Amino acid sequence: VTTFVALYDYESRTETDLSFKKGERLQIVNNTEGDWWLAHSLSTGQTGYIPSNYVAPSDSIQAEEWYFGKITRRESERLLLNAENPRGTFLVRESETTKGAYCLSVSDFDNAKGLNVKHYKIRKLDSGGFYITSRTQFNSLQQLVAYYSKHADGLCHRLTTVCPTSKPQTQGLAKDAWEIPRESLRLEVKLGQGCFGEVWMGTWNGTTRVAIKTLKPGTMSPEAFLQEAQVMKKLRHEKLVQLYAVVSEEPIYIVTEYMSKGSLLDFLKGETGKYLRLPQLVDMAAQIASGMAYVERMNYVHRDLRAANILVGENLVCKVADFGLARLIEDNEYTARQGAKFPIKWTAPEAALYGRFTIKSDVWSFGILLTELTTKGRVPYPGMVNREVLDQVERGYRMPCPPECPESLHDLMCQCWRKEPEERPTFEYLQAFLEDYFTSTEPQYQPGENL
Ligand SMILES: C=CC(=O)N(C1CC1)[C@@H](C(=O)NC1CCCC1)c1cc(F)cc(F)c1
Repeated sequence: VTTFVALYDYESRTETDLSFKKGERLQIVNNTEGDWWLAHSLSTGQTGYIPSNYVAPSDSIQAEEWYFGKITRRESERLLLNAENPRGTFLVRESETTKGAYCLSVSDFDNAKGLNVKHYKIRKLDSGGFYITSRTQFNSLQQLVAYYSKHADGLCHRLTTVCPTSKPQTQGLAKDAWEIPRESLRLEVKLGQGCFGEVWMGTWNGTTRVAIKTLKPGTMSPEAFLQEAQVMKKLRHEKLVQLYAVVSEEPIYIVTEYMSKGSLLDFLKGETGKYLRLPQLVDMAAQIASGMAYVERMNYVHRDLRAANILVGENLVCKVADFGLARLIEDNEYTARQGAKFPIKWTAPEAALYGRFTIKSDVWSFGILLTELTTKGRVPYPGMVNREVLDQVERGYRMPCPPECPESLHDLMCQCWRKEPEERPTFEYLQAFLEDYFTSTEPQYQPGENL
């Protein structure tokens, strides 16, 4: 057995789990898998279950504050470019492209490019040591990071601030927490009204901040929902709002990861919103596409993808919410894809006409969402009304490229609107197309040739 070190405070919720503060020494049995592990605190003496993502071995590279694991290139830039981060804010991560190399990412400022991240490959020596340039080597990553925190010696900037992060969200409210009773949940601020319920900020067991969706009675069966949520429960992805739990007594409450800065449509309208440029819009659309790509890999269907059901967080993280919920609603109008409650303008016509909701109808929607993203939230088909959008779409019509949308993107929307589902692109493609939309020249990594 290995002592692990805590990387974040975790305020004990239930009986059976453990409170600990960042730094505590915890004892666990090596070969454990799963999301919740059994720990004995050699610090506190207390014992319980802990979320496995909140610890790392003692004295291993992972243990360090600045070590961000196998986070992605595109997402490290998200965290580093936070505008409160001084120059020299850094992190260390695993390289996505060179088998076992690590990579040091560092914020800098440049007259041409503004504030930008510079990525340095760190290769491991025959000695187990580490080097950014052959000229300057160490026996460990920690020595390396120490040294460049004192002089840039080649680096764009001396390392100053460990990259600031947030506590990850655990995977579940605690071990064995799926269905919970109303009284564990406290509704504090109500956040908005839907067509079939409300959305709330709240707290579970007086500790964890949660979102709480409350369903209007008669909307779905609590039976149908629960059997559905055995599926949703399994969809874990960093761009899907995580489904924590549920109260299966009418009225259904659905407990979800709190998203701090609200719906995407809201956020696009209104300030912090009126001034985003395309490369951040396109980075948002790529985040949604990575969420939907996982949905795609899991043979699932969202059924109401659009900006109103994307939530936004810190640093413009975007996440897909309320997936596969819309199927279970019983409102004989809505289910007919009729009425004031049905997003006809985002609905692929085969869904509108034949209930044929599939991952490809979700690709249609995604194309509409791209117009929402390039208009800062303007309604789609602006001159039309809903009652008329079906005929017009079945008769061949499509949206002209919004003013101020690069035609390369608009032609992507047009693949999303191709008449025959099976010739619309996949989400894998939509994801790769957008994480690579802007092509610079060679400086992928800084050449450590000699610095
Ligand atoms: C009528 C417009 C609307 O807001 N919808 C309707 C589907 C269009 C909301 C909705 O009512 N949400 C309420 C239930 C819990 C919180 C508030 C909705 C969005 C989805 F992504 C999936 C759903 F199943 C439902």
